[PDB]
Amino acid sequence: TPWSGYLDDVSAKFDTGVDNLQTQVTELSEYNLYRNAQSNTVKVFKDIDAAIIQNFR
Amino acid sequence: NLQTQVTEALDKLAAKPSDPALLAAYQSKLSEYNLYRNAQSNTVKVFKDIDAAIIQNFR
Amino acid sequence: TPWSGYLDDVSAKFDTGVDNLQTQLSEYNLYRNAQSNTVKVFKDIDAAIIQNFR
Amino acid sequence: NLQTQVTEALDKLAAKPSDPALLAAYQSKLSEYNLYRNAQSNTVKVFKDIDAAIIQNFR
Amino acid sequence: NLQTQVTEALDKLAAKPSDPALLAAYQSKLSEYNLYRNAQSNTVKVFKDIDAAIIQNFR
Amino acid sequence: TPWSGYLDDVSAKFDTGNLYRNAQSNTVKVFKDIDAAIIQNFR
Amino acid sequence: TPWSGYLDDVSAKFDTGVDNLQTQVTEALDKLAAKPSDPALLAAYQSKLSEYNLYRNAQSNTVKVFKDIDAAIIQNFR
Amino acid sequence: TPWSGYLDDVSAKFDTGVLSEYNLYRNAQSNTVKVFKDIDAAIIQNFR
Amino acid sequence: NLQTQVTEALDKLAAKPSDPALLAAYQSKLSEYNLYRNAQSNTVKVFKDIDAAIIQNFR
Amino acid sequence: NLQTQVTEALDKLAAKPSDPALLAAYQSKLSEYNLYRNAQSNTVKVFKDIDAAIIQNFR
Amino acid sequence: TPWSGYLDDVSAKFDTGVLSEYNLYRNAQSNTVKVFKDIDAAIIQNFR
Amino acid sequence: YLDDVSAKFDTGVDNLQTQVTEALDKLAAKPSDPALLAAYQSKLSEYNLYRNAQSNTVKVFKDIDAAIIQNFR
Amino acid sequence: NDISLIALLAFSTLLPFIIASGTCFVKFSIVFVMVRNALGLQQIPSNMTLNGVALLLSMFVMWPIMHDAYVYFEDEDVTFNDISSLSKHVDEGLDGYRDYLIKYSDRELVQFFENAKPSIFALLPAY
Amino acid sequence: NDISLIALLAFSTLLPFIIASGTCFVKFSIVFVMVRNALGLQQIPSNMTLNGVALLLSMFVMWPIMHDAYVYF
Amino acid sequence: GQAVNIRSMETDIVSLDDRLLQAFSGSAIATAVDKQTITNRIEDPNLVTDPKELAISQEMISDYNLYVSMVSTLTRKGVGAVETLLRS
Amino acid sequence: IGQAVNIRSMETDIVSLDDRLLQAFSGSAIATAVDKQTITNRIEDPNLVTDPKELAISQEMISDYNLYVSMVSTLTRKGVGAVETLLRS
Amino acid sequence: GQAVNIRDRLLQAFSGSAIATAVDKQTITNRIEDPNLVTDPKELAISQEMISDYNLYVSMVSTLTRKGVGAVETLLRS
Amino acid sequence: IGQAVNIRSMETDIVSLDDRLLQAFSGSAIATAVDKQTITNRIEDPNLVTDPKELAISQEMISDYNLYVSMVSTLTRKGVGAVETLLRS
Amino acid sequence: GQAVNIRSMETDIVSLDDRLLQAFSGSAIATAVDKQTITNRIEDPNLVTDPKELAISQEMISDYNLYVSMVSTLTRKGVGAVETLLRS
Amino acid sequence: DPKELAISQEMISDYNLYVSMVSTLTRKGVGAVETLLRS
Amino acid sequence: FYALYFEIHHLVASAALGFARVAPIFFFLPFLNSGVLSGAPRNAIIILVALGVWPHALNEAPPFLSVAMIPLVLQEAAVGVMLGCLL
Amino acid sequence: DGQAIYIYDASEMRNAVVSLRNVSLNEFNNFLKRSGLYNKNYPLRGDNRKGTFYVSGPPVYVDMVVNAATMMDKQN
Amino acid sequence: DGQAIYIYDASEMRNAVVSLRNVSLNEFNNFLKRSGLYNKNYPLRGDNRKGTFYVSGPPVYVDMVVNAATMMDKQN
Repeated sequence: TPWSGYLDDVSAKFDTGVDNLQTQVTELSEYNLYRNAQSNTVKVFKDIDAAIIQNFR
Repeated sequence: NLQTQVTEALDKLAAKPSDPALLAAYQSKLSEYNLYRNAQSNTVKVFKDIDAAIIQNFR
Repeated sequence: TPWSGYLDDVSAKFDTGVDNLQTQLSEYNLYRNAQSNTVKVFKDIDAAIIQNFR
Repeated sequence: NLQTQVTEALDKLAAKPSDPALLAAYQSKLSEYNLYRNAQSNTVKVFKDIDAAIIQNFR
Repeated sequence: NLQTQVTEALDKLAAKPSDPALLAAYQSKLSEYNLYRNAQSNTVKVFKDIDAAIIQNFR
Repeated sequence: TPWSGYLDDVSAKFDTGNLYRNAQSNTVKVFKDIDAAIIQNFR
Repeated sequence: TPWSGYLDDVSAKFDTGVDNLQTQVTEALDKLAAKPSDPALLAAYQSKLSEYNLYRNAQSNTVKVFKDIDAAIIQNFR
Repeated sequence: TPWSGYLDDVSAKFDTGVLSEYNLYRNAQSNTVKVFKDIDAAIIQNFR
Repeated sequence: NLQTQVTEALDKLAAKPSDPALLAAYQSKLSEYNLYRNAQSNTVKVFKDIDAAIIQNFR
Repeated sequence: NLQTQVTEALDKLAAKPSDPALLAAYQSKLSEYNLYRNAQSNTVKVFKDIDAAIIQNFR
Repeated sequence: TPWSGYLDDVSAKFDTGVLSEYNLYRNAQSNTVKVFKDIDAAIIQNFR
Repeated sequence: YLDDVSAKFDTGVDNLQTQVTEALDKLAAKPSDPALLAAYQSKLSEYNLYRNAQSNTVKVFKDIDAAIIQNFR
Repeated sequence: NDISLIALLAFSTLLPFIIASGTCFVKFSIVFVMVRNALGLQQIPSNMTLNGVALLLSMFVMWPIMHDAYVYFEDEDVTFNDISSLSKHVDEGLDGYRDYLIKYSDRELVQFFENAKPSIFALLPAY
Repeated sequence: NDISLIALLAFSTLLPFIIASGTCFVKFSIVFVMVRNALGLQQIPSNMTLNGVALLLSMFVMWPIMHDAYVYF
Repeated sequence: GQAVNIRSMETDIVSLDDRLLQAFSGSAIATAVDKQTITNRIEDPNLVTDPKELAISQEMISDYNLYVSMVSTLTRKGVGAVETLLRS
Repeated sequence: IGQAVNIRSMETDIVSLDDRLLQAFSGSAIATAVDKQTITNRIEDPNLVTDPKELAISQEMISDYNLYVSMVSTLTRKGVGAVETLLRS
Repeated sequence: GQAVNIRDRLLQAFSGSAIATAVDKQTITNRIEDPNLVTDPKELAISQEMISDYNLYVSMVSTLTRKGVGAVETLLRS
Repeated sequence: IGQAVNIRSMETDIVSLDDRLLQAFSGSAIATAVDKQTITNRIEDPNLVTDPKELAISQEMISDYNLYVSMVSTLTRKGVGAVETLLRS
Repeated sequence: GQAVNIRSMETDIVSLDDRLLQAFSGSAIATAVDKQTITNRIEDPNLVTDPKELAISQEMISDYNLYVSMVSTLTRKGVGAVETLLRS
Repeated sequence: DPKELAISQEMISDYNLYVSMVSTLTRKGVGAVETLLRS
Repeated sequence: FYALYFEIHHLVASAALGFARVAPIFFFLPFLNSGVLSGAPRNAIIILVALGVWPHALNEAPPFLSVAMIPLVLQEAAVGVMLGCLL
Repeated sequence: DGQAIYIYDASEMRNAVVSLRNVSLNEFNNFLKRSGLYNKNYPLRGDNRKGTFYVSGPPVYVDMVVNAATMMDKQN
Repeated sequence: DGQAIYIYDASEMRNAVVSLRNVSLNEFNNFLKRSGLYNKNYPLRGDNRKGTFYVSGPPVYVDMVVNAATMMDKQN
């Protein structure tokens, strides 16, 4: 099956939340900060669970 | 029920990733959920450790 | 309930402290720089106690 | 079968290491596999440790 | 009573976020409360761990 | 063989599209940090 | 044999995904440094260095993410 | 009684020193306290 | 014989400590040697500990 | 006694925050005190750790 | 006597070595001391 | 051994520590030449790579020996 | 899975008392020293040895019922989704031992004890 | 200086086998088992307490010898 | 969809050993399913991402671990009491 | 958020040592049940865990809860260990 | 190209468990002397299992031998 | 900076044994009680925590308290174990 | 320069104690002057601003750290070897 | 040093196991003579 | 500094065979048996007596190394019970 | 079930209640009548066009209806 | 319940209270009346157009009302 996790759901929300922002920059600070906070938030979601997998044992 | 109001603020920033007031409130939300989750993770761990300490002492 | 907490209070303190700064550029730049700074401070000073629990 | 779609997304980024959507999806893949591998390591480890504790008790 | 004059300097910068002397005094306040809080957190921890070490020794 | 990147492609849209040298020299440093900070968020 | 590992796999996977960036930035360094005022040459090498900096940091931080998981296994050996 | 600390004192060396004279005045004053702030964060980590 | 081909790559970076390709390959060498050395140290350790457990059981 | 000649160069820059030679010497003082202070903190820590390790071994 | 380390000696090499001349003389000066700063700030984290 | 992994960087370059000193002797001699600023930035930036690639390899070799010694017990 | 290992380890711990009481070893080691007291010798042939010759004999005859315990329990057909059939499964595993105790114990004493097909826990002192 | 603590803890671990051999506890323990055996009593007076009463006299004599070691060291 | 089974089955016991044996089967069936349902939660890689279902899978380990550790040491004491009285 | 304290610690006579121990057990199980439900209601209210001042308070209630039950565990362990050596003799 | 080939009970038990611990010792020995297999994570995980069941095997036959010879002394002293 | 020292140690011959141990116990309990206050009021005083001159001293005293009480713990444990190995037999 | 004595002839000893006492006095004076010779290196300011002297003192810190723990576990194992014989 | 400490890492541990093995056999060795003399 | 650990480590191996030689004299003698001597200080005596009488030099390596060890113990016990029945 | 005759005793009857999302009860009953597994003695109790229902019978009939309902609703 | 007759003694009756969010009691009583699981001896006690009610009966009737009531709010 084509599999997607919750981290991918977060990154996909920046793809489905925009309508034509992926097309109209080809067709700039908007694309600067929209990709900035996307990586910063997926970094936070990368980190928040990683303390819990260590707290397993 | 914290995850509901987590899951209700990301989509309006997804539809408008240029509103300055919204990302300030969204960051104020998501760091607060960051403070909640590891607090629950650290607090169940001591309750495991002290319950394991009794059988390690009495074994 | 819609729960609000202390970081929501300190982030709204930047907005509700001024009257109409959100509706009326160098002022709003440093005003964001201090608003974004103080939440980086406040997310660290508690998280040191979070790792300092166990 | 996660390692298959791990080993299939690095090569298109290898051919094009400047696409902004692709390396964002690649990091969203690879950090998630990072979250998967130590989770499997930590979960087999406890199943070893509690099984070693029984022979430690009964020896 | 440190938290009082912590909670007393944020409101004048909130009402007037452009005075250069005030944000200098506000940053000079908040970093000192930053130095105080983790000092208290680090100092209770040693008193817990060394108290746990005695029962770890005598068990 | 002529290898291409997509930072080679955005130069190719600038060729095939003194202010031209000021628009391109800034947008090439837009990618130079956006795609550098994304891979710096690995660790 | 000159032996290769999995970390040499992923690093040379970047080096086979790219083809000529180790010498094409030298040819644009040949070009722009000859006459250092041409607008079609300033952006030429400035378009070569940008992909060289992104590609070299991409081949670097991947190494650390593929390191620390294998550190976590060997830490979980005992 | 308002308590004073050392970061107040080093900023009290700076505040009594007095338009480009006033805006290069907040230039170095931002630098000195931000560089003085991290010198003890390592040591205060270094109790444990 | 891994330490030989470790010790043959340090000298060209010593003569040229500014080549970007060489330090990338050197880090690709040295982190893999880091993964090799503690693996051998941790694996001899279990073969000692389980050998000590038999005489601990039978003493 | 380094902190004395730290505390003696800031006041003349306070009286003249536009002399270019003074902030060069002041930064050369204050960064050097930065290099001294973390050196003392880092050097007492190992002397604590190796002294704690022996009792950790012998307990 | 004032105690002069190596970074005091390199600032003494800038001072004792002697508008657009004098400003760029500081422009090269304010960065070289931060360069000498962080190189010894790289050894110091590697003690622990 | 640990002196030799340090000394391979002092042997691998001939006299770079003196080459930077004579360079900044020329910089304090005549601080107004563009080829002298560019030569100084090309000679100064090689040093921070040199000493941080001196201190990081001994840092990673330190914990490797620390992993060896602690697995005695 | 982990309940099977604690149950086998509990059998290895209890094994001296089961062979001391439950099996036919008591018929051997009693009547061996009965001959020594019949002859009148006190320390000849030094009953540490005579317990050995009583143990190899009692183990030689108990071992075939013990071999039945393997071939019933080392198989892979133990997965029963309902817990009562698995309970009756391990009831039928010990059925050869229970049948042996029934063969060698008196009838009415067992039903007096389980007055408190019969339980293995009740016939054990009656054997 | 640090390994003086190693010499102290290593002396500390081997302590009761020195009390098992070096001191005069060996005179009290033997004669107290002998006064139990000569009376014909086997188990009583429960020699776990007879080790204690034989130990307390030996400590009562050995204390001035061992006390000068602390003030000297 | 979901599905629960409302009817629980029961059987009569007459002796004392079967009361132990139904605890033996109830613990072997408890540990055999709880060794598996957290591994199926780990092997499904959508379940290893969300912190909500990470925190419930965090506490299911501690529920399994304290239970099997409790039944180990109670049985160690239970056979220790048969050990000492017969050694005397 | 508005509190109350009770000031009477009553005294009932013990009729035996067994009558004493039942009070000492019931007096300690209430304190260990209440403090753990205090720290849970502190956590489950999320506005208490986001403030800096209340966190060192919850740190203190954690470290006291760990030290209390560990001190009664090792003491009861050495107590029954003191019983076992005398009974072995 | 990869290839594949296809093919007193105490006196057979001790001989059966004799090389059963030897080949599992050696297969993780040349697993760890081969440096390609210790760098890959999913080869590290199956070696982590291969260590752990190795530990449970020789500890199980250790303690079960100990209680096996532990049942003879009490009956023999009687 | 205020210091004080007493120089002549009290010393005599007591054939009594327990009171020397009582003086050793009280001398250790008071010296470990005065310093837990001295480090605590150094840490709650907000002037001392900000000064880098005072901070170098503050890291020292927490190590001197740490190594001291851990030394008495390990010496006593070997001490009470040494009497255990002779009396348990 | 440095010195090496060439002939380490086995001076036969009446017991092993004089050898242990000379090894203990041979190394207590060693580590006592090391604990000074790196601390005074830190305490002089001219020694610590030079990176060249600084990584030398980093080196001697890594030697002094690795040394005492190599003597520590070696004697803890020696005591652990002798007590398992003497316990019996 | 990574190869020299590793070969001394085995060299300490195997000789420590050998000295414990030779001492446990001496204890069961003379203890078997003790019980056979009590017979 | 490896030989300092090896000198005590060759000794503790040499005393085990020294224990196996002189242990069944402490069972035979009337003023040294287990009826007259306790359990706790017995095994301290039997080790250091054989350490004071062991014939080879202590710092040297013992020649015991993997020759034939289980029958060597039955040699030293058989000569020990011989010396017991003569003494 | 068209192939064999299973016989249980009366104290082994188990029951369950399931909930379907995107498949109706009348369509599942038209599947059971299409296949032949429809049993008029132990029918399905629920509303005729809704999503939740109740089933009770022998343990081979209940585990069949549950395993085909939660694998048919996931496919649609 | 339409297929079997269950019998328990009087000391086994269970109680339960359950609050529905997006369905009424009069809409749930139609699910019990139309499907045939209605029982006039142990009805549902509550207000007719609300969410909260009270049940008490045999342990197979109580577990069916709770499990079939909390499975409708996930569908509506």
